[PDB]
Formats: sequence, structure tokens, C-alpha cells
Amino acid sequence: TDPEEHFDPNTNCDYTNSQDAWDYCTNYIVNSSCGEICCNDCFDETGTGACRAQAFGNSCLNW
Repeated sequence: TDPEEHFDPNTNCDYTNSQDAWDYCTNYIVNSSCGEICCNDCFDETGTGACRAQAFGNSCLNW
């Protein structure tokens, strides 16, 4: 999926930009909160499934 048509931030997200939230989630920007959790917290599961690949096996060693 793409993060464009998918936002659903639970009450622990902060950023309300698709790009910045995604970037940090996907370890693009070193931040020590990334992995599947950061996807889950800023995005529903569907958005998450994409963002997970971009943390899992793109930048972060472990999601």
C-alpha cells in the first residue's frame, strides 16, 4: 500500500505529515523509536504493512 491514503494515528503519534512520520518509522531518520510499533502508532495495519517493509528490510536491522 502507500502512506498517502493511509493515516490513522493512535493517541501516541505526534507528526501529522505522511512523509516525516513514515521516514522516522522506516529508520530513514535515526530516532530510536522506529520498527513495526512506529508504523502501528501512526498508521492502521494496512498502511503499516508497507511501512513495515521499509523498516524491516530497508534501513532498521530489526522491525
